[PDB]
Amino acid sequence: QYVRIKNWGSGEILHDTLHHKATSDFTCLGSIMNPKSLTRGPRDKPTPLEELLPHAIEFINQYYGSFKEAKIEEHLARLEAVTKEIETTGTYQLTLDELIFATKMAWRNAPRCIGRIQWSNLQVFDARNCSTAQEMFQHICRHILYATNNGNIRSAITVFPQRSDGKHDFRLWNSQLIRYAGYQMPDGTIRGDAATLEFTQLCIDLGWKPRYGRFDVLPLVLQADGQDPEVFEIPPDLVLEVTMEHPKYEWFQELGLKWYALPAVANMLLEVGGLEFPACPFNGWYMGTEIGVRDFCDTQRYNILEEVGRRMGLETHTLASLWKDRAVTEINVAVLHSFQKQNVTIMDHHTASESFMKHMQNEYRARGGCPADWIWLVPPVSGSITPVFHQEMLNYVLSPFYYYQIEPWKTHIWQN
Amino acid sequence: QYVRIKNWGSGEILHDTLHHKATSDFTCLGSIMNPKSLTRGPRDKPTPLEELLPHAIEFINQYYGSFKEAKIEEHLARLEAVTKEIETTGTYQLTLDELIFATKMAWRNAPRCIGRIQWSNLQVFDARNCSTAQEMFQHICRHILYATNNGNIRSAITVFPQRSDGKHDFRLWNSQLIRYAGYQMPDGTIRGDAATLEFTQLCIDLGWKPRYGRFDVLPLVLQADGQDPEVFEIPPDLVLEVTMEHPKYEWFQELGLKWYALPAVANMLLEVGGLEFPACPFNGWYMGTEIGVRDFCDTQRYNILEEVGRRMGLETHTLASLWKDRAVTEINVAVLHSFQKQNVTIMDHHTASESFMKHMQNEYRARGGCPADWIWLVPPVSGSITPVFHQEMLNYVLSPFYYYQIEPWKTHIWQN
Ligand code: HEM
Ligand code: HEM
Ligand SMILES: CCOC(=O)N1CCC(Nc2cc(C)ccn2)CC1
Ligand SMILES: CCOC(=O)N1CCC(Nc2cc(C)ccn2)CC1
Ligand SMILES: C[C@H](O)[C@H](O)[C@H]1CNc2nc(N)[nH]c(=O)c2N1
Ligand SMILES: C[C@H](O)[C@H](O)[C@H]1CNc2nc(N)[nH]c(=O)c2N1
Ligand SMILES: [Zn+2]
Repeated sequence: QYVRIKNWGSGEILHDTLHHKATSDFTCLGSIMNPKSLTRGPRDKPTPLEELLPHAIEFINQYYGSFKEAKIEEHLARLEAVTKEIETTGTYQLTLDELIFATKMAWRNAPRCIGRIQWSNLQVFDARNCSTAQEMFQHICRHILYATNNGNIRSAITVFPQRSDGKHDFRLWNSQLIRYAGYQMPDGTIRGDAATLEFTQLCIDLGWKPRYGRFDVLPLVLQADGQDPEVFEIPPDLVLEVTMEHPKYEWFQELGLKWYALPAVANMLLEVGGLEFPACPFNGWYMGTEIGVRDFCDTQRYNILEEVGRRMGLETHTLASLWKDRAVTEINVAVLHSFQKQNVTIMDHHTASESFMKHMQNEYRARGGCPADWIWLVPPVSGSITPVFHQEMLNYVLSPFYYYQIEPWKTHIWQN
Repeated sequence: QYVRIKNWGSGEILHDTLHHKATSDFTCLGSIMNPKSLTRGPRDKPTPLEELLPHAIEFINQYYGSFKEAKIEEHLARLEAVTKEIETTGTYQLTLDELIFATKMAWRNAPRCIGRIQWSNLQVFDARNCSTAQEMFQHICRHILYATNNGNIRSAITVFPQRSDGKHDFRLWNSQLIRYAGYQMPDGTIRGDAATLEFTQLCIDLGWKPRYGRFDVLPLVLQADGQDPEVFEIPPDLVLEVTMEHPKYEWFQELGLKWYALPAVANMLLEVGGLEFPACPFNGWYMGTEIGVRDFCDTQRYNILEEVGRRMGLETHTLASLWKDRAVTEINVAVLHSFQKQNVTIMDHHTASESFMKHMQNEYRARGGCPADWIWLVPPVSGSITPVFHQEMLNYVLSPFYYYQIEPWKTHIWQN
């Protein structure tokens, strides 16, 4: 009937019934980063009608089933219209309102997202009429400008044309809209973001000119209508960055660190009512730890931990001194302080965690559940200090949903 | 053939084949604290021979199969001897060496234990001849004394009589050998460990005299041969405690905090070759965060976070200031500093994490796998700063294994 869920801090009990609406096979492989169950791969043929129609009906029912006061007539009319469109065209087009509803629901259904309390606040850019890479670039620039909003970050998503036969997919090869390059220097050292070494080389191979800087914004690698990807530099005027300063340590700015203000996932696929949108970049605003802990402290990223430790005069040669804990916290403080001082939206991980708890509470009350991946929801630092750490959660895949995809360079058939 | 596992920090890839030897049904319910798959409940009848014999053979094969130079003759002889013992008695007795091997393997197979690099270093106390509660108490006192070793903590396990028909189970009702009481005071405030309020009341109901202190060591509630549980106060001379001091903040000792040196799990069940040992308390040494973060900072425990924040002069009314991160770290420092100064064994979470990574590496090389529960292995603070956070892991149940049990007070049939 339902799965019992407990919060080991408050003792509160919740009953999950929403998981019954979960889809296909899932994964215990809970700590796997990219499992097949969260990935929706490529196709070389259209979606079978016997599969598409049932999913379409289900979605249309969910949509009309979300209104406070039902519109029975339109409901049946839409069901009929969709069926006919599927029989006569082999697929169907969502109405703008249906699409907007789908993007918000997919967000609402993202298990790894801690900011879902904001799920109903999302700007949707309809680019389903897009046809060329140049046009893709223009839509993306518009999105970046709208979302950045001079520091007052706004959540948005741009929806490109849905997959047809799988041979004309629109795809952004970048993992994020804004990301820094990584270079293997002559002296053997790595400059910039070490995690983007390969993609940076790809951009260079495609004609992009390397600048060999520590923070060079990568170009957009856009694939339109299944054609070979084209490279487009992002106009620097559209990239807002925050220079890192510490409220007490004057020497922190000496590190010469900075980061972009816009966190945007560029390579996921939106699944809705049987349809698949391979290109749908979206953004929210940053949670401090993403930059302060992952970008700056991951060893395979900018890895500034030891340097900050020395500057603080800590015993960086004695793990037990907990110098790493002291350093990472001052870095997190620098990040929050800098974004705040420069009037750029950002939320600390404690506030975000409490924010998600309220949302989870609202969700179980509203629809009896909230798909959640504990492993991704607990912040990278101060785990049990946040309420989410003590909350049991159920992870499942609903629909609409945002899926991972197989890296395009691994499946793309080049024209030349 | 094998499951691919990746470390997102080093990029290293591992192949898991050991999971094939996993047992019954498991649980995505990865973040559930006490799932049925990790629990081995009570019985009212002996283990069916058709089930017991196969498990017994399997274990005996594993045992003789662990020697560098095989002893084929003894192997077959033991297999024969066990079968005959099962046919003639309905069960069988493990040899001392088999038991020792079983306890270490169960530890080796504990997915939620970060200290498994020490798996082969374990003292085993054979109390399978035990018959009364008083004798249980004596064995437990011997264990506590041996393990504490004046501060130089030694890992040990005491094995009581195996389950026969399920009506004569030996059980320690306590969750841990050493734990502090919790009291609901007249003015409505809670004194001591809030998480033990119920168990404390149980002890009081059984005759134990409450002292109403902040750190009153709870008595042992021992069930022998299926009889009603008897209460035994632990001789104070056997309980080593560490008074909490901070290396810089003189005011920290003013908090009047202390904690016990011995971390001992008292209520789990050891499963081996078809046999079940409902009473087998074991101990290792503490990892700093258990006390510094969970005991002292969990809101439903001693909850000292805010008080420490004020004393540090932090902005405890502004979450974004990250005052909680600063406070918890100084508390962790106090814990490590105090244990060290008082010459009591303890390991910080960074060293422990690296320790486990080395172990995991050894395990995949030695037997192609290492059952691991990421959710329990990543420390409660500084998650991604530790290497374990970036390591994909596979969680499965092997045999021998340490299982949870249904709380005894929920299934016990009182004589009076
Ligand atoms: C409003 C502010 C928002 C905040 C603060 C927030 C925060 C986060 C954080 C911290 C992560 C973890 C990223 C990582 O560790 O790589 C995440 C993941 C995710 N977010 Fe949100 N989010 C917000 C808005 C959005 C929006 C607008 C959408 C979609 C419409 C969304 C969709 C997702 C998805 C699908 C993931 C998983 C990404 C992956 O698996 O790599 N988020 N979010
Ligand atoms: C040598 C030092 C050891 C260290 C530092 C270590 C550390 C830990 C830690 C930190 C936990 C988490 C406890 C919690 O969060 O409640 C744990 C759990 C566990 N440990 Fe170890 N351990 C050690 C020795 C042992 C020994 C000797 C055994 C058994 C023979 C063992 C069996 C387990 C088991 C079964 C669990 C899971 C307990 C549960 O699920 O509640 N450990 N250990
Ligand atoms: C390692 C580079 O990481 C990133 O560029 N990002 C980190 C991962 C991802 N974060 C996000 C995404 C969203 C949509 C909202 C808040 N935070 C996008 C930005
Ligand atoms: C909340 C009370 O917690 C405890 O008494 N403990 C915390 C949980 C458990 N920790 C352990 C157990 C072992 C065997 C080794 C190291 N650490 C036993 C001690
Ligand atoms: C192996 C493990 O799945 C990996 O390190 C995880 C842990 N939790 C995470 N949580 C978030 N939010 N983002 C991440 O990239 C990761 N990576
Ligand atoms: C809900 C969740 O399972 C619970 O809070 C967990 C998280 N990780 C843990 N990890 C350890 N080591 N010990 C714990 O008690 C817990 N509790
Ligand atoms: Zn699972």
